[PDB]
Amino acid sequence: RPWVRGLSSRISIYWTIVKPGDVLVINSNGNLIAPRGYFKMRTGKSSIMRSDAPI
Amino acid sequence: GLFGAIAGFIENGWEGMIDGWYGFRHQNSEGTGQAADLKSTQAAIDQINGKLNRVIEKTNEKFHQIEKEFSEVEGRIQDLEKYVEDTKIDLWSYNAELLVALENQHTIDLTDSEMNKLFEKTRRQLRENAEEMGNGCFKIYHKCDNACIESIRNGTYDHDVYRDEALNNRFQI
Ligand SMILES: *[C@@H]1O[C@H](CO)[C@@H](O[C@@H]2O[C@H](CO)[C@@H](O[C@@H]3O[C@H](CO)[C@@H](O)[C@H](O)[C@@H]3O)[C@H](O)[C@H]2NC(C)=O)[C@H](O)[C@H]1NC(C)=O
Ligand SMILES: *[C@@H]1O[C@H](CO)[C@@H](O)[C@H](O)[C@H]1NC(C)=O
Repeated sequence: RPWVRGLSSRISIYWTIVKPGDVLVINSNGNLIAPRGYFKMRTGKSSIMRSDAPI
Repeated sequence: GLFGAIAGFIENGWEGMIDGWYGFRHQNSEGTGQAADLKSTQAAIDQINGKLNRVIEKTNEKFHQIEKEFSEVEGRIQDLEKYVEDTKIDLWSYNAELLVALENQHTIDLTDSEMNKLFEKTRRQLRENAEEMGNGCFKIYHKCDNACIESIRNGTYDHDVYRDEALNNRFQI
């Protein structure tokens, strides 16, 4: 790949949502870029906006 | 508008009447005066403020939606995403346009209506004691000082009390 911050290798990010009572099972023989825990999910009025406007 | 009073049989409006929307101007023996009619003036106002509230009512209130600006070209999904927003804006832009044109037409007719109602009512009070000069003014065929005008304005004018006097002057003196 083109040099990007020295490197020419990359990392592809993926995600998995685990519903309560289900189990996650990581299974590999190399190249894994393992997790360190989970992020909590909340349903609500949140969102995101692109803007260089002052706050 | 639909009625003919405003910008119709009433030649023009009174730049000077700053105390009401609709009003009276008389000329009797004692002189000349002017007075706003608070009752019809408030009927027009109430109705107009009534649509005003309906219109500028309670806001959209949306949170997380879909993206509307794109930095990269992607095709199919992006095409549909943009079309969805575009056809939406278009439908809301029509609604706004039409809504404002309907309301405006109605506000005019309605205010033309309250003028014409003030006229018929005042006309129905005078009974046979007056004639309409065709310009929104009634020719009162009897002596009518200020307290007489006031009673017309405040709705208490009794026509019998001046009928014969009226009738006499009216019908060939
Ligand atoms: C496959 O071809 C690419 C494309 O030419 C090769 O990438 C190039 O690798 C060199 C390192 O040998 C990169 O050099 C570095 O350039 C930076 C930027 O000026 C400089 O700071 C470093 O001193 C170094 O010279 C070069 O940038 C990079 N080119 C591109 C376009 O990314 C790649 O090495 C080839 N790989 C194989 C296995 O043949
Ligand atoms: C109407 O006019 C007469 C003359 O000024 C007065 O006596 C009468 O009480 C008035 N009515 C009202 C409601 O103002």
